[PDB]
Amino acid sequence: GAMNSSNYAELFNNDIKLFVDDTNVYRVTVHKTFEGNVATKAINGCIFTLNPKTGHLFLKIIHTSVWAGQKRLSQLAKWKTAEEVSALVRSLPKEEQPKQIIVTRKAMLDPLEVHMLDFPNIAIRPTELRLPFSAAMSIDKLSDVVMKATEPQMVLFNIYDDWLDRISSYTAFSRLTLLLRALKTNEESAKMILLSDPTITIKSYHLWPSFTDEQWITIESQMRDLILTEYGRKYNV
Amino acid sequence: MNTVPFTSAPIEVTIGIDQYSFNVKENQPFHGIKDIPIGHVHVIHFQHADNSSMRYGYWFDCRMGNFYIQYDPKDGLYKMMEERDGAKFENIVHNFKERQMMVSYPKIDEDDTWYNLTEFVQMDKIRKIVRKDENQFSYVDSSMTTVQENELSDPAHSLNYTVINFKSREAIRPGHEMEDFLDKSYYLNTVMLQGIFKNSSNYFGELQFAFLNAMFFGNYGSSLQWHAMIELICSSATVPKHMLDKLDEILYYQIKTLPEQYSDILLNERVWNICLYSSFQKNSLHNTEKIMENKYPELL
Repeated sequence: GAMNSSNYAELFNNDIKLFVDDTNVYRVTVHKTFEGNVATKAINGCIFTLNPKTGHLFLKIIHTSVWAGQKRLSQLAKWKTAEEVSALVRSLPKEEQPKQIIVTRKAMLDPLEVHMLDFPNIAIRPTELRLPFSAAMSIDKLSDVVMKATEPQMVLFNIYDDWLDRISSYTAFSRLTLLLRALKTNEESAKMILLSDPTITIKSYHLWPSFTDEQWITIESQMRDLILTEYGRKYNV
Repeated sequence: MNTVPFTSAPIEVTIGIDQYSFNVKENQPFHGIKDIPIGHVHVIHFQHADNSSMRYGYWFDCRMGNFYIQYDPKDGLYKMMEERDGAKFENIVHNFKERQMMVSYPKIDEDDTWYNLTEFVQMDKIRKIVRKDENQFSYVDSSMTTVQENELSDPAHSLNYTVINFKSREAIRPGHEMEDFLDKSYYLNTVMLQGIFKNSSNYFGELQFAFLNAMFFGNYGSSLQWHAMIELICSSATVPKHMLDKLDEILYYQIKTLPEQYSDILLNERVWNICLYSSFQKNSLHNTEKIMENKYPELL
């Protein structure tokens, strides 16, 4: 069934499961042509596929060449996502294949269902949560590797850095979503909060700064404050 | 012209014969239906005064033998049976006609309705969908479930319609996922028409048979089946031109014949709106679309 606030803790059990987010797969800039008509130019995108329990991120980069000479690209984009996710799962050892794939957008159910026909025991599920994975291109290192790519490419990250060394998955996911929620609501403020202190650096093999436990607390509070301020501004409340 | 005699009518029952129907009273001297047109299948069906639930009946074809109806007070229903003694049977039918205790199949000569609805229905195919090979006629009722329904209990009493499933390996060639899901021509033309049904007539026949069982028995799985077969055609980019023209005729009479008060359970909104207005064949059902809009504009 659908994933929602009720059955949220299932994300962190020992059933392998992956989130799939397709919001950044087909990315364009919109511009004016010489004759004054509008045209799009695609830029590289990505599939955001994530084990919420372990933080393993499979960032399949979608090179603009994929789109060459194809029509109805937004629709294509959903099948290419399905195609790449299915190929991912087939690439994995059996004991690593997910028991569930949760799509962040319901338009992906049919394409993933069709492409997983060979895995009838992998449940494809929608979710009611409003997850912020579209802000994944607000993470500098993820955006850099997408935009530099010159060909289809898979890049693996752990999106929790070394956090699980010290905190549970539930906590790790809540931090992640809080950070991406913030990046999504006001990227400039969110990023200022993260980097204001030159003395807290990002390890070469990490996405986020090496905050101590106490500094994470301060950071999370600042992100929370950010999100609420922006809400009041959005709705004049 | 053929005859289906009834031994008696012990219980008050609504009797249908094709699209026609009569009220018969408890132990009314009713002894059958005469002047039934040869050349088509027919269905004789019942709804007891006391149980407006379970509509039931018998598909049959009089070329295949002498059939009659007899009430069973143990099993509580009007049963179709076959008389093997041709002389004994003409004798019953003659005596009852003499006594004038039979209703006449009330066909208007102008009317092609029943032909139109049964054009491709053949008794031999019905008996594969309703498997009971000891009888030449086929029983169906409101509650019988289909094979596809069963997979998602008693196989003897199932409707063995061809299973159509848009999200299945059968429907989708590995490597043509998007193509084949978005454009079911492959599934229709190769898998179903060339593979299983062999020709469009058999395809249309199951379709009309499914429609008829839904209309006459409110058999839900048959409704499901009808919509599935329509949707498969309408969601194929490439359909023989002769099939499209015939489909438009098929559906028109089916829509024409549906009871107005039943359009709410018998017509799947999604399928019809998709078929008429979104599908590849949105422009190929002119008559079906015209009759749907004028008679059921709400559903759309």
